[PDB]
Amino acid sequence: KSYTTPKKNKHKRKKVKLAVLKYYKVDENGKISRLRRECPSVFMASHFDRHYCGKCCLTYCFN
Amino acid sequence: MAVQISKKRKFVADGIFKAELNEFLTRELAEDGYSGVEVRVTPTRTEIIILATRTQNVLGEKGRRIRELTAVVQKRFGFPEGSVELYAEKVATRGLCAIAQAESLRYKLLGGLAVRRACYGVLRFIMESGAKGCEVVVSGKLRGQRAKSMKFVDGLMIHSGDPVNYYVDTAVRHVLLRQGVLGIKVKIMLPWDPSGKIGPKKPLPDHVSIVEPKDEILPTTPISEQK
Amino acid sequence: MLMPKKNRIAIYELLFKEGVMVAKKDVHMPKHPELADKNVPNLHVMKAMQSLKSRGYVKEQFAWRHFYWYLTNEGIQYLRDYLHLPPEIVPATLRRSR
RNA sequence: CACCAGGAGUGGAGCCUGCGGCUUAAUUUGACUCAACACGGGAAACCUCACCCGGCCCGGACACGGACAGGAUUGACAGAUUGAUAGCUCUUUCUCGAUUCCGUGGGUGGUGGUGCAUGGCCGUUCUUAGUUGGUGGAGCGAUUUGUCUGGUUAAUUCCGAUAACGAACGAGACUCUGGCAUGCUAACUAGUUACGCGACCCCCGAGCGGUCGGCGUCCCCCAACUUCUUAGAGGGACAAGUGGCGUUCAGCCACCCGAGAUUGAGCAAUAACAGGUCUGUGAUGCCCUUAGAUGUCCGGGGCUGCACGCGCGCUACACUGACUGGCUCAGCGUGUGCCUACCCUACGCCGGCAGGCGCGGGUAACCCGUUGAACCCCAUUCGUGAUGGGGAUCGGGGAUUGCAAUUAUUCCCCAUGAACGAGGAAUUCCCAGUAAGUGCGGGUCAUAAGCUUGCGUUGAUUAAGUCCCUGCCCUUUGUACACACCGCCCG
RNA sequence: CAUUGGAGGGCAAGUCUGGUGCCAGCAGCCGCGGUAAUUCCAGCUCCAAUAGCGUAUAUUAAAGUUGCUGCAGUUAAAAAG
Repeated sequence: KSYTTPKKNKHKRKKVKLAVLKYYKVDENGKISRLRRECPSVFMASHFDRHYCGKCCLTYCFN
Repeated sequence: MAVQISKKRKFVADGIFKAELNEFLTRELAEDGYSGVEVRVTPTRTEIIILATRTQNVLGEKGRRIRELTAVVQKRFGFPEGSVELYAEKVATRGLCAIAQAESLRYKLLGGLAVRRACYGVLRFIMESGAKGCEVVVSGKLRGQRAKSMKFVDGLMIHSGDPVNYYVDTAVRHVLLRQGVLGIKVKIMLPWDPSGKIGPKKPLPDHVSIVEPKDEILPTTPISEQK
Repeated sequence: MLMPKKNRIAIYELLFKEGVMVAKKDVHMPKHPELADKNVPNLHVMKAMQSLKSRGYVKEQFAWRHFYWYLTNEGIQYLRDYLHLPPEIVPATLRRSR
């Protein structure tokens, strides 16, 4: 088993969203824009080159 | 089982289930006395008769426990419907069901009351129900660090030969303590001379005798009778 | 995992379908006996049922690769109120002392 | 578990195993005479692993305070990164979501420590016949009788001494196996089948005719039986008779009735050892590991490295060697998905065997298999020549399971051709289908036996006495010994 | 607010708990402490007198262990060779 003194990082990645982070822009009442897209083609966001969402493994590429 | 196998592995499966259910019922339902079980298999049936000193434990409350456990266990091991059943019976001749008295003793000893004055009671109850010899042995430290064990014996207690297992109904058990384990063994002769429920073969492995022998003593001399 | 769930709630319907349950100790074994076509191949019995046993509303035992789970009387109300179903205590029993 | 009357052997040699010895990333622990060493289904590349390098997973409960709406918190191609097509963890992002983590209390588990903490448990005292109370009795107590001259037996089983009597357990009893069964019991799922060479077959032969001989050749089955056949009960065998001895006590040698007692295998004590079992266990008390694990999945290595010692060991040291080819001759048992992955066989088509091919019998007196089993058999050979032997080493390939054989795990060949001449140091075993020779089964498995433990054959030397050597039990009987001669012990 | 000696038997009370680990201490006798300590140091509890308690050393009784009442001499230490 774990005979070793290092098991380098069993810790899960530390997530900065409790503190402020980007979800939606703000504007005058009645028209509001997107900071990272959340419409049904949740964060439908271009991670690097694709659209994808956390758990459901949502499906699209560029919208 | 569900793969329609030879009589060899079929009888083996039967015994596998006898084994896989014995200690299940002993370590499940022993909130009472415990005596035993008896299974058999007939055409389009399979009947299992459970035998313990509380009919109500093995018959459930308003049919609940004994219609709850049975179907899950049945379908889990893989069986038809309505074939397997557990039929209750309270041991009539209780008193020399050595497993039963050993389990009552396990009750009374895990509570903390003294082993010698409880084994005297075991002996007293089995001799109440009528016996011919017994040997009850317990092991474990009754103080400290150095090992001890104690042993009670009386009567006739055959040791070698085959008739031990079926003519004394031997029984063994453990107990767990905050200080550690003790081991218990009860060996009791079977009570009934005839072949009653726990009565063994009619003859006794001993000498001959007379019930009504015959002689030829009285004078019988020449005369007749005409019928 | 514990908090995520899509194959964990079946145990309570199992426990009100019958109050005595059988289990096996293997997670390396996708095998699940006793009607395993519900898409929960003997998982999620060891996740939150343990912490209900810790309450003591059912009972458990180890032996012979088979763990035994005994439903108790005081568990019905809460093992229901997790679903808000009607208070039925009748798993299948036709009230036969047999 | 001994001697005597003999042999199969070690020990010496090739080679596989475990025990120490050196080392090693640790070469894993256990055990250390006899009752430590093919032992723990321990025959391990990988789970199987407890070991040596590196990582996933928390299934760390829950309560309390923390963090919890910029939500406490759980996912995942990217560029990285690695031993890796680990979203491990960063670049980053995304949503089960109150069923997390952070401190306390829980240590889940556990192949962490103890068998000398203990249980269930085995070896073992010693395998023998030895272990208790009742009354009564001798003893001021301990104790003792009960349990014992002798005939007498595998027996503490009898008679029998009679301060003992009435009692058991241990032996005899309790079962299996093999053996006298020409009488019993019946199987179209068994065989038979003697009967209807009837139908097929050869004329096979003298004869080449009547018939005698050989078909595991069939009869479809609503013919038939258990001689043989697997075996239920019925039933043998008890020194039973008698030739001898005693006291004709319980019995012993022999022969006629023949199976003459007893073929071997089993079953299983009291006190206990501190011998072994916590690494068969969630059998199990302390304390221990408790998020950088001894829990967990996995990859590579290790449990198999060699200057020695030892045992358990297979193959022999060749002429009764033995080489190829023929045919002379079974029962052990397992035999298709399992408590989750692979069940017992056969036919022809190829390469030589290994090995490729697909059709098919079978949940088993159906079927392999009338296991058309070897070594006994014989033809055959060169010729007392490390010799065609005893036949490794290593070379060159071929397939074969497997995620993967590299330090040959197994199979097969060409071929490599070696150490060996019945072995001095100690010792075992058996005096009867018994040793030994010995092919075959069955446990391990994805791979599978020089091991286990059974089947089975061809079957030997002398032995029928004795405690002289090592060893149980008995009696007398000395003892500073009370862990009992491995003890005290003395200057 | 009143204590002095104990809390193992002998010898009158707890098969007391944390420790400490043959370590200090107790034990006039035995032994107790060699982690599961009834002898140690503390908490409760109980034992013994009580304004007392022992400590220590002379004195006595028990004593027929001075034998006068009224010893023993096989083995125990004992009778001249």
